[PDB]
Amino acid sequence: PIILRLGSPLSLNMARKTLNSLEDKAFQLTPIAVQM
Amino acid sequence: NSLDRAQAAKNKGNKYFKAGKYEQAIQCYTEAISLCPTEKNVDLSTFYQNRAAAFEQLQKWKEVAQDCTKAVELNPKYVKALFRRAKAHEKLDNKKECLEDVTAVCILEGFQNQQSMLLADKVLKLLGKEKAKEKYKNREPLMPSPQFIKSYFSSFTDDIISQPMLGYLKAKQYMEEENYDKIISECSKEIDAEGKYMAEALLLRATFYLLIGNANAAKPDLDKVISLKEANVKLRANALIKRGSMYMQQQQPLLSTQDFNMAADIDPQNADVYHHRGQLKILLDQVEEAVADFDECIRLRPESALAQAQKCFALYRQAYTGNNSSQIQAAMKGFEEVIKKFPRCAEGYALYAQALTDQQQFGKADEMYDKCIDLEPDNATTYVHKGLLQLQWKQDLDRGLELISKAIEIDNKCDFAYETMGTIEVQRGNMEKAIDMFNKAINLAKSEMEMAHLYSLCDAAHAQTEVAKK
Repeated sequence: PIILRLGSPLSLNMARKTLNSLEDKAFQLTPIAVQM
Repeated sequence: NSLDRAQAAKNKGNKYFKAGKYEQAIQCYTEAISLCPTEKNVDLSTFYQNRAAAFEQLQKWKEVAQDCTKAVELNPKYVKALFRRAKAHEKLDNKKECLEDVTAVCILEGFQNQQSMLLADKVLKLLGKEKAKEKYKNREPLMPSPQFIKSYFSSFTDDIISQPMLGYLKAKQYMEEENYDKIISECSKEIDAEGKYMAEALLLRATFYLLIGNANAAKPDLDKVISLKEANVKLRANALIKRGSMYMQQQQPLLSTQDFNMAADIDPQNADVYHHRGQLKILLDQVEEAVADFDECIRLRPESALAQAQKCFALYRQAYTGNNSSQIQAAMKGFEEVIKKFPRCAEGYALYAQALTDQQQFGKADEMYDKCIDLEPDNATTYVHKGLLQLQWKQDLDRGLELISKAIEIDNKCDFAYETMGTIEVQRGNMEKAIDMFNKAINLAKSEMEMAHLYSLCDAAHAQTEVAKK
């Protein structure tokens, strides 16, 4: 799902894909996810 | 052998089940419910779950959720009962309840079942898209900073509308004086009076409609500039660039490339077309189409630092996707050549730092981000890059929060930073503060697609707290 940001440099648009990946792991690495 | 009589009834209900006689299977399951000792939670939950399966084939989704609910009370981690209730709630349009059930399913499965994660991803997009639509209706638009506006127009050279002055003339003077909030008004006066600067005002008003996050008002202006064949081809090519980018923003890759292709055909030497299309080709991982556009940018801008920094990164992604370590090091050394040839091109360092992070050189990537702070100290996105680096590198959530907070001090209107801070608060377990940061980015997001993604992060956070209560 390409989340394109308006008026951003290429390096910033590349960081969106990095942020999406970190958000997936963040929800899998929460206290509730490990304690269950 | 009172339990053997319950399984005997369950096993005859299974034979009515396989024969398609679900009503008669339901009665046998009901008989098995009665004969099961209340001390046997697992076996009793099995019988309720089997009856929910029979209700599911009759597509009586209400009874499915009812039997799965009773089965969970006896077996709280019965994953098959939880997942079947999640499917039932989806059919009943109980999207929040479906999200909570499938959230518990994915956690119990260790996020190892693609079937459960696809259902959670499906309901998360729908919930976030709904709230983004209703919020985008009556959202008040915010004018971005002058630094963002000048950086946006500086990414164009053939747009006309950004050129200096040698209705629309008054709008061009409000722009030269950085009084942006009154540009849309003066552009409408040209369009309503149909002056000689009608196409320019039509294009300039659409641009600031986009700049304030009103893509729905920019679309008719862009459509009209493109329909005017008498108008300057530079104005139509620029309008096609912006309508194509909006298409890609709305998950329309085919219509996006059609607008960009038409812009290249009607204006073949417009370097803005090849510059902005190639950036999208990289995001779409269409690398060989990207280097072709970036090579055209170098041909049309042989002294542009950014053009050669672009092409160097495009060559890197080509080596990164093909997985030849000989070509990877060839493009990696190409970055060191670009930064030596253009030592004050900050994006050259940032594109290098991305390739270094992709290839585990975090310490040197942090140095390249430090160089960007030297050249451009007021660029908040570099501090977001350093924060994202600290997460992939050392997982230092405290130093990562400080760097993301640093970007907010420079630009408090940076929705990307607030989204990163909320992501960190999810990883620390602070769900209420995470929703807090996601909402501040929602009121700052520039597109409905960005807002839907943020609303999805809120529903995922709220769903986890509800799962946490049990």
